[PDB]
Amino acid sequence: TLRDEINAILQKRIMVLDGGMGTMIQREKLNEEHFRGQEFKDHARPLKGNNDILSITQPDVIYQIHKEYLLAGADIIETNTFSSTSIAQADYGLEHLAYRMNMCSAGVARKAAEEVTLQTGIKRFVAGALGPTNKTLSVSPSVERPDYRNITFDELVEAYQEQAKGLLDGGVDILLIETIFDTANAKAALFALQNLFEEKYAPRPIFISGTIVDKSGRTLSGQTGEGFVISVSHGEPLCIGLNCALGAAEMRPFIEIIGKCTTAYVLCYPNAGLPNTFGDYDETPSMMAKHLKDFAMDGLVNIVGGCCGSTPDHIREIAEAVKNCKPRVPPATAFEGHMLLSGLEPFRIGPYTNFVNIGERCNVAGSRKFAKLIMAGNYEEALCVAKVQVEMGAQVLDVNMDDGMLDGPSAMTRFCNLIASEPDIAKVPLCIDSSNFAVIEAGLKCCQGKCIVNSISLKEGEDDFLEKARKIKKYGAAMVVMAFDEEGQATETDTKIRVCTRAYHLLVKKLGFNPNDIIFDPNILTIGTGMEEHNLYAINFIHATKVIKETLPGARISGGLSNLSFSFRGMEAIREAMHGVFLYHAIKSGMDMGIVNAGNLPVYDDIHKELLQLCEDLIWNKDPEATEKLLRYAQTQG
Ligand SMILES: CN1c2c(O)nc(N)nc2NC[C@@H]1CNc1ccc(C(=O)N[C@@H](CCC(=O)O)C(=O)O)cc1
Repeated sequence: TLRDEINAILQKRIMVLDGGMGTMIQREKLNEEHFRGQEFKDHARPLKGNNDILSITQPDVIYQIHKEYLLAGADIIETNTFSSTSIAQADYGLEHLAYRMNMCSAGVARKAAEEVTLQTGIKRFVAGALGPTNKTLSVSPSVERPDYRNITFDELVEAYQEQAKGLLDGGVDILLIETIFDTANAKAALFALQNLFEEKYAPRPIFISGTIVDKSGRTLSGQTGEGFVISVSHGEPLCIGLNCALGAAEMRPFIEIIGKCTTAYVLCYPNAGLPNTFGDYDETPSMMAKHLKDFAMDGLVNIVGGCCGSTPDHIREIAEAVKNCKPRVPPATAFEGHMLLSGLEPFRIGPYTNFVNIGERCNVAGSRKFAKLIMAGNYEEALCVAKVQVEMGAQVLDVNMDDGMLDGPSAMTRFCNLIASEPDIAKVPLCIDSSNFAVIEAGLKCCQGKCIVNSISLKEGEDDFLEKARKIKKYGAAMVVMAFDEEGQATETDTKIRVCTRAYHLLVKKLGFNPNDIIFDPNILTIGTGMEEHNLYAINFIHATKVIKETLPGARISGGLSNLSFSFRGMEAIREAMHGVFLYHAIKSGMDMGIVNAGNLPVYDDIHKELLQLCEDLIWNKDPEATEKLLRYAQTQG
């Protein structure tokens, strides 16, 4: 296929990509009549500056620019479709034509590519460019309305799907999500591409390239390079990298950092230096070629090119410079065994990582303060609960909005949108927890990074679980699988192990799920309720954690720690004591993380020795009278 053909070329030599199409169009200096052409002569809105309309109004100019770039030495030419969505064309009144413009841009690029391929013998490729659009999902249009968004995930999915329909019907060889200002927009474009590839169309290679705005190393939406790579690698792009907004000397460290984090190829086409006082990126082609050759000799990049300021002279110099350079070899074992989560910053859970705290207090059903703030509509002050959780040591935040008084999806969308507006909250990943899958989808469609979906299970059959898991994989997030099946909630050790194994072998063998993205919850259940059947639950969880960790490769283990101490509510210190003891024994068992009260977990050594012994007796059922003894000990604290 096309992906194999491109991958074969990328292994032997470095590939050169198009260049500054807008810069070439600027030297043409077309006027309003030239932009309109004959067909749009009486169009009610101005079309000057709309470079995408030239594909139907001035095909000759676009074709000549493509031929110039290809004869310069470029191997891949982007289509003139940077603003060819219905949303981007809404400024020009050309919403209905987004399919037509994409089709004609693909055709006019393909004719030039075929002509140059015939004339030179070197096969050329056409990359369908999908622009970032002026609308942002992860950033509010106004400072005073942080939770407000003027565009939704579904609208952008529809627009990008129409654009990609136009591009694929025109016959592009590569799809290129470029100049990503918002990682959520890139995820929406990937979602649309997955819809198209799973409905009718054979897959095409996908090139993803972000944009580091400043020397701070973060995109426009605030995500770092590693976080961006983690977020957008669920679609498995053939190439990843950066473009524009920076010169090579300013882009080199970020390119190295990205190259060391992904097993995909690295594409880098930066601006031709900094703009001068006149506004022209004046870095000469020779200096650009030398900078890209320094990039290539170090093994930093695999695809080179130029963003704004790159004329075909720059492309000729770059192509002749990188002609003899040896390509980058991707690291095949990039963070093997780790679980790769992300918010604004990467969060990797490896085999030698400590216990990961997940903040339980952002739960409507299980936090009195959070529920009190949410039902009043005061999400602004309910964000302070997550702030305190992160300040207190929570590495992941668990979000739950399940209540009959609340509209689930709307509340979860608003809370995720408000979370994204706060930097220190947004750097840690989120845990999407809800019994309704609509709320889970609403949470996944508002997240910038890679989150965890909580509470998926075999409760409603194999087919429903499989469909939900397929949707989660398409969204590309991590997911927790409960030990819950058609017979009910798992309580015995053997039943927990059987349910977890059955869930695991479905996901990996049939759905092809990533084993490092699966988290198993053997259902920590309350003990010491006064009922003798409930006294073995902690032991069952610990043994199930043992067997699951030593029999299911790559699968993590988590659970709700506070569930174990429901019988002793109001007696907080004893609850923290059992939490410490159970955490000690479960981490010795293999519990990788858990939804826990982040700052209220004492270490096993500073627990009071008498209370330590009482909690050990209760949890391990060493004494049939343990629960009443612990209650009496609590009563002695009067
Ligand atoms: C049900 N349990 C759970 C689970 O067992 N397994 C998974 N995967 N996910 C989850 N998510 C929800 C839940 C864990 N979260 C919890 C569990 C318990 C509490 C809790 O004890 N809250 C206190 C009040 C909290 C307060 O106001 O301070 C209470 O009185 O009940 C608070 C949060």
